[PDB]
Amino acid sequence: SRKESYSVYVYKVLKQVHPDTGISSKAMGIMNSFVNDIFERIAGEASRLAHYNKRSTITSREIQTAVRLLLPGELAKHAVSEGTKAVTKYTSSK
Amino acid sequence: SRKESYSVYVYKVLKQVHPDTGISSKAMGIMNSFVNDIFERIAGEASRLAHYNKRSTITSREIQTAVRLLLPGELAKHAVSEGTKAVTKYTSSK
Amino acid sequence: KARAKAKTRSSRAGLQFPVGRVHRLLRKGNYAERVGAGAPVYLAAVLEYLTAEILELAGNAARDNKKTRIIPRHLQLAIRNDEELNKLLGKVTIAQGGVLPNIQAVLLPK
Amino acid sequence: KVLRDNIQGITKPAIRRLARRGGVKRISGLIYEETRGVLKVFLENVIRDAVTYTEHAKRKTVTAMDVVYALKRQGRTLYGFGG
Amino acid sequence: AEWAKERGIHLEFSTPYHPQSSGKVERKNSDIKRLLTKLLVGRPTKWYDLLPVVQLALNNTYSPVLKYTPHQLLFGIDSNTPFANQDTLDLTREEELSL
DNA sequence: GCGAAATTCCATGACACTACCTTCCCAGGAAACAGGTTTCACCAGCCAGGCCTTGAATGCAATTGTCTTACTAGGAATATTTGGACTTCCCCACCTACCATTCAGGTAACTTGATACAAACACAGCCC
DNA sequence: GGGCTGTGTTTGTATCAAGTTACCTGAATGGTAGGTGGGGAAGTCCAAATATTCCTAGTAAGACAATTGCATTCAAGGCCTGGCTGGTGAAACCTGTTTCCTGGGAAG
DNA sequence: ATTGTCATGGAATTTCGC
DNA sequence: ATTGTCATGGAATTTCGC
Ligand SMILES: [Mg+2]
Repeated sequence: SRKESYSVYVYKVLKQVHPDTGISSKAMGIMNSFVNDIFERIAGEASRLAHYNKRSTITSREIQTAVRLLLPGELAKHAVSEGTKAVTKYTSSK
Repeated sequence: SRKESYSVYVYKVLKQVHPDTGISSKAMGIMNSFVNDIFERIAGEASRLAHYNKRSTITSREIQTAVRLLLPGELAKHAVSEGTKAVTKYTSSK
Repeated sequence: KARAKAKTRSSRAGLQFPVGRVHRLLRKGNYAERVGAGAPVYLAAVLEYLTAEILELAGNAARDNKKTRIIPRHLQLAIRNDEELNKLLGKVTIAQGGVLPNIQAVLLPK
Repeated sequence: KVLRDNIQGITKPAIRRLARRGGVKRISGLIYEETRGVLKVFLENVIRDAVTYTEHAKRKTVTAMDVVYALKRQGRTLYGFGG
Repeated sequence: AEWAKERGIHLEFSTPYHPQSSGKVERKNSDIKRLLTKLLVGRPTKWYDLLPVVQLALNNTYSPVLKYTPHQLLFGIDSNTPFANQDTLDLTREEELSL
């Protein structure tokens, strides 16, 4: 049937910073399974952040704390500020 | 307010195999926090067993597999058979 | 009007750890949406076997050092004396315990 | 509040006494500048993970379950204080 | 209130659950959200850029039933704005204060 | 005709899918905590002397590393044969959602009870 | 032969916990109705495991050569131990303040 | 190829008594 | 110990031309 994936959304990032670059099949699955794992670390730490503060709600604040825990040092400085651009751009729209 | 605990249910096990034995306050909290941790290992592996087999249901089969993973060797032989007694006794009742 | 005698589900299975309290910690912990009626029974038994097996071993070390009550040193020492109990808690620090008595038998005096 | 020279608070016998609990007979004099380094690495990976919990609930006090939640994150569980 | 007693501010509060009591501010908030609405058509709402515009675009809108600028009724003469009156430049400022 | 009583009139407002969210208040108490004083005892810092462990220099012995050859088995390609995971369709029992009822537990209090710690004198085990 | 530190045995009280309960509410149970989820039985197709040979590559082995590893001796440095001094850490005391701490409440 | 409304209390109105 | 409001387009109104 249908296997959902993140394979298509890699070519929309691979062709942003290296537009003359292909990527193999068996290397797609790593960047596929990199996403699904780094998804449920951030979600599965934001999930356990909901119980620790007695709320049933995953806000966009709780994903920010569950990225300042998993990412160390200098990735935790960029991937926070690479999200709050994509939210402030999002909320000024619609 | 109310802090739920497993402290009372230790005296109902401490006075089963050592009926002439007390237990201190700061040693209760270890056997308190032993329970809450060994709770969410078994639940939090039975939880992730629900997604791996695409069911929304925690059965009493899934707790049995999430005890044969966390407990090693000879504890995994007893704590399985110390549960299926307490289920077969339970289901023949009611 | 009145109703029947409320028989607790911990007494209907022969356990000591509750099943009423475990069954609301499988529906307020977001583990899944449906929780079977037999699952907090089966889980309160496995919480009850492993609570004995430490305190069985924690009773002996209290007795072997002439103590009435079990202080955490005994819980420190009941764990890591048993092999298979240690492999469960291999990553786990127990507070206020110290370690087992151990010398590598090379540091013995000459 | 600022109080410096307190990585030097881990004194010379109190690293030797920790060495004796590990089962160590003879030590060098250059572990003392190694232990204080490996210790402050371990507290810059717990307090950095503890404060992000306490800031998240907008608390000003890093409470007892916070540190246990930080040690839950690294895979070194601490019993006895809750959590 | 403890800051307000320093300045000589007489605080005045409306009757509760009665937004009609605060008169003009509920009107100009229907002006600010009809100026910033009109500027921001067809773009992302970056309205923090357009706030120095609003207290210069609304403050030089003629009251169409009073026929004056907010600038003239506050100060007395226009600043260097587009389409500013020269009809007051035929007068003396030392005497048009009491005009 | 006035008053009392029985009646018709009409101006109006609220119903439209609703909860959160923010900031300040209140509050009681308590949480300890951050702040600070106080004192005594102890643990850390100091320095040197003796000895033991480490490092180095070494000679040598076998261990190990390389070369070469006969070869065994691994892999691949094949056909096929066989063993099953998941998609499929349907029904029932089981979990849930609910209220009322009641029981049990947690807090809390007053008492009791029991053990561990601190101290002192002596004993035993191991080492110089 | 002697000595030192660890160890043990006995007592008293303070503290900690064990005890029993009072209530009161929270939660835990009982009885039910409903739907849904899952469990079960099936089938075509699917993926892996096998029986085969064939060839080839590297595995296995026998020989040899030289370095390394080991064991000893040498030389001294570094560290352990202890006799000493004192500066701080901790325990006991007091509190005001600050923060929380859910919880309730008002208002836009 | 669609559209307010209608319960509700002063208050005005009518009945009507003799 | 407080209270609507005011921009805005038909539409009515006034000016006024000669
Ligand atoms: Mg407002």
